[PDB]
Amino acid sequence: VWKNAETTLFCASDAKAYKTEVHNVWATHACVPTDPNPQEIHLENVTEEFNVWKNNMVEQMHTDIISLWDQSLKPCVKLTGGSAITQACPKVTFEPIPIHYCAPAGFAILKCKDEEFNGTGLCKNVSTVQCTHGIKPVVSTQLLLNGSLAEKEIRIKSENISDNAKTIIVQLTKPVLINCARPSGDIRQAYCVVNRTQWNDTLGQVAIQLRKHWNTTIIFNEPSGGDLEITTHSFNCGGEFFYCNTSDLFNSTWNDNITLPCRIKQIINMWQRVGQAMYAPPIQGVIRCQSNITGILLTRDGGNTRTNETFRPGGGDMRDNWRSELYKYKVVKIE
Amino acid sequence: VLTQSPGTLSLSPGETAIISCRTSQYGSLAWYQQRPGQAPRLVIYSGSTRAAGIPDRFSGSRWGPDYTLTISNLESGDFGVYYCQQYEFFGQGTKVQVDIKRTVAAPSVFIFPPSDEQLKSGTASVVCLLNNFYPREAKVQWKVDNALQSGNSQESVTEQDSKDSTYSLSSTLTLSKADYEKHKVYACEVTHQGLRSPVTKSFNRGEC
Amino acid sequence: QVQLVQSGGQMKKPGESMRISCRASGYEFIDCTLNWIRLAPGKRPEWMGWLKPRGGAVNYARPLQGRVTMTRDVYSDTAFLELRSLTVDDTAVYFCTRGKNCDYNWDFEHWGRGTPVIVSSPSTKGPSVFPLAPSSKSTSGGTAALGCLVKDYFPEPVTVSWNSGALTSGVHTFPAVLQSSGLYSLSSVVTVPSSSLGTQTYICNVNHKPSNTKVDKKVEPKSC
Ligand SMILES: *[C@@H]1O[C@H](CO)[C@@H](O)[C@H](O)[C@H]1NC(C)=O
Ligand SMILES: *[C@@H]1O[C@H](CO)[C@@H](O)[C@H](O)[C@H]1NC(C)=O
Ligand SMILES: *[C@@H]1O[C@H](CO)[C@@H](O)[C@H](O)[C@H]1NC(C)=O
Ligand SMILES: *[C@@H]1O[C@H](CO)[C@@H](O)[C@H](O)[C@H]1NC(C)=O
Ligand SMILES: *[C@@H]1O[C@H](CO)[C@@H](O)[C@H](O)[C@H]1NC(C)=O
Ligand SMILES: *[C@@H]1O[C@H](CO)[C@@H](O)[C@H](O)[C@H]1NC(C)=O
Ligand SMILES: *[C@@H]1O[C@H](CO)[C@@H](O)[C@H](O)[C@H]1NC(C)=O
Ligand SMILES: *[C@@H]1O[C@H](CO)[C@@H](O)[C@H](O)[C@H]1NC(C)=O
Ligand SMILES: *[C@@H]1O[C@H](CO)[C@@H](O)[C@H](O)[C@H]1NC(C)=O
Ligand SMILES: *[C@@H]1O[C@H](CO)[C@@H](O)[C@H](O)[C@H]1NC(C)=O
Ligand SMILES: *[C@@H]1O[C@H](CO)[C@@H](O)[C@H](O)[C@H]1NC(C)=O
Ligand SMILES: *[C@@H]1O[C@H](CO)[C@@H](O)[C@H](O)[C@H]1NC(C)=O
Ligand code: NA
Ligand code: NA
Ligand code: NA
Repeated sequence: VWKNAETTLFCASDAKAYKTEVHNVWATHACVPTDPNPQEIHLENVTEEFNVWKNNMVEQMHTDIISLWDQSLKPCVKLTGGSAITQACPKVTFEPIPIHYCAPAGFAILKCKDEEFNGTGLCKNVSTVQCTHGIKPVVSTQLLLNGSLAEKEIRIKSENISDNAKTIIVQLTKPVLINCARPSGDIRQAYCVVNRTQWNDTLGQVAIQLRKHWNTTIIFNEPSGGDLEITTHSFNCGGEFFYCNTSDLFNSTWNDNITLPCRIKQIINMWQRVGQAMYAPPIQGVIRCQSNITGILLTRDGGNTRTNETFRPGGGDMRDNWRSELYKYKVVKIE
Repeated sequence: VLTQSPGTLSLSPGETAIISCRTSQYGSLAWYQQRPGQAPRLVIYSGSTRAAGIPDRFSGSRWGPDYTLTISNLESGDFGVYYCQQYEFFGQGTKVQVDIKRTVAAPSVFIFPPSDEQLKSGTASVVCLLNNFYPREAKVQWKVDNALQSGNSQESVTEQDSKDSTYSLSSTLTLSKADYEKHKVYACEVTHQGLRSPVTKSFNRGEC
Repeated sequence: QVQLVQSGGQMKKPGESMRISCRASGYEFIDCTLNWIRLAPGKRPEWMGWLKPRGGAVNYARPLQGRVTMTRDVYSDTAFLELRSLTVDDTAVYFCTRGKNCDYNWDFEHWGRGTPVIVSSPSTKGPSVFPLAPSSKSTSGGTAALGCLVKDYFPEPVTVSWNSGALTSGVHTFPAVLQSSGLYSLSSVVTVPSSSLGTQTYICNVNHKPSNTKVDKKVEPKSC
């Protein structure tokens, strides 16, 4: 038998020690090699309580990935309150690799297999593993990228779906490819391009899922305010920080390429902590990186002026990013 | 969304105040107290969980959709407006105010038809007066051609009289001159503890 | 000791916009959601929106979207509220609040002193005074009731005495009431000997100083 326990995990990855890319460098020294043959045993007649929103694994991933960024990125200036540190601004190689999280001697990880698991509740189908699946530690806003997909239909998750102050995590079943690049003219203007029909279709199937919680006209709309990191789809492509206007993604009511304008910014707000950093201008040549959109982060509007409900793309607390990826897992001590 | 009641309680220190909230929605419910010229204070949350520094005298409870805040041994600090809250929504507020205990007094009721002066401007105001009653709890319904009214009436109450400790109340039925011409019989029905039966004062239009 | 400290009260006029501030102390500013609530006498408390200082994320009450703006200075642990296109209906005391713990927003254990904002109009309007006359039938055995209906004036308040102060005993002047029109209404009654109606003149004296208006309405019975 076991009891719910909280302990330190360790990370494993298949990083290359010769590679100069920052994710590889970090995992080479902060993680152990992966086991090529991950063990997973199913457990019979067993049931367990899961709650991602109270899951210490999330806090641990967050602290690691703050650690990776702090040891990897190299801003020319680092502003915090008053007086800022200057440093060398070498350009960096940046492309995340899968990290797995593993249980140390004495403990284990339980995985919820229930097809329709929401993040909280009883799991009836439960197996046991020694390491999570490989998770790419992608930091982004509004859209979750390169993540995992819902098996049969789009899934909606929330710590409390009725609480308008709780982020809504959407998980897609079919990924929508988003393709961003800055051609080889203003050297900071880039563009992202998603297939319109494919995206419109997706938004309609998210509407379907959002009803069930609200049987009314579902509206998607632009963010109402916040830092530019929040009001735009923000993400790091090959060392450069992209900010893409998603107005054309979130502007529709439910009852050709889409082409998103982006700027590459040298001055950003840190997500790790309160502060801003400055980076060199964009490396020249073709800067590209296309990704699978696998999820969306949403906030519902409060007030009651139903008819309709309005949703805007959210984010900012990266812990939601980790939650979308770790919700099936749980640590336990082995008494 | 959240309907709170009653609107006003009239009590003395030592008595018990029972305030209620009706909600159809799912959500943890909380109660706040607001003294005159002060910031509201959290009293109950999660339905029945006492906030810090809050005596046992304060007690929340729930029966189906109806939540209740009970304040037992009333003290001068307790008087003011109380609100229920569920997520971002609030009750209208219940005003619990100091009252002076007195013998029961039945209201004398008077109704006043629209003055001709006014009718000559397209609006009709019928007024009902409940004078010098106690306790404050009183009910006034309007009937036009015997049909119950809703929305088109406003009420207003005086403070407890410094001499006789009675309350007086006014109800005013505001109608367009149009509607006023369509119906004949105007009446206000009054109920109050001091009345053996509900009282009705009425009149026929254009017919004093 | 979580303490929220707000800026001083303000006077405004229709059309203007306001900015109030709120400084948070005794906790991780970026770790807790913040809220703006306004309270006005007789009105249901209204939640205006929340602000997450983290990235400045927000969520505005739907009836306010367009008019309200919530920002913050993460280096000064200060939240800011801006409301534009002020009307008289924006008169209220504005509060910032935080939950009892960061895991739940809505249990507002912490409030600031509140910033009172008053929005005053240059517009005025004198009342129309209508007699509330004794009729029915001597009103009763021996007691009669009569009054004035002081209607559609603005802004507040109005004075109402009887026979220029001579008559005070038995007089009840009711609290003014606001109407959908945006204009106020008020009633004033008095009881008197039903026998004296034929011989005793009753006049009500209404003064609405904002429009420098004086009306003296004689209320006489219904001699049919
Ligand atoms: C588990 O329990 C169920 C009945 O609740 C039973 O049908 C099943 O065979 C059990 N599994 C075993 C035998 O371990
Ligand atoms: C799972 O999530 C839903 C919201 O999607 C929630 O209402 C429900 O309580 C959860 N189911 C449980 C507790 O098993
Ligand atoms: C557990 O889930 C897997 C698929 O995720 C399925 O093959 C298996 O039948 C499930 N077992 C139970 C407990 O129903
Ligand atoms: C995008 O989606 C496909 C599955 O449709 C997957 O095989 C591919 O590896 C994904 N690409 C990325 C960048 O994850
Ligand atoms: C959501 O909120 C309810 C109270 O309204 C609480 O009982 C529940 O635990 C919350 N959801 C979870 C399990 O995280
Ligand atoms: C998106 O889908 C809906 C039906 O699913 C349709 O009404 C609408 O025309 C589509 N939008 C575009 C631009 O294709
Ligand atoms: C939602 O409401 C619509 C009409 O308002 C109705 O057509 C539909 O059946 C409802 N969905 C469910 C299953 O509640
Ligand atoms: C995004 O672009 C739209 C126009 O399509 C504009 O209205 C909005 O202000 C822009 N917002 C951001 C975050 O740049
Ligand atoms: C918002 O969406 C509507 C259609 O849903 C469209 O007519 C309008 O052009 C869009 N606005 C923007 C910002 O492009
Ligand atoms: C988008 O995808 C659909 C297939 O799902 C296809 O018909 C269409 O050609 C695509 N649009 C573009 C412009 O590539
Ligand atoms: C998603 O995965 C692809 C394939 O490795 C990669 O090129 C791209 O940079 C990833 N997207 C992000 C935002 O990291
Ligand atoms: C919901 O409200 C919006 C305005 O915010 C309106 O344009 C839309 O038509 C409404 N939806 C429905 C289907 O009533
Ligand atoms: Na490399
Ligand atoms: Na550096
Ligand atoms: Na609540």
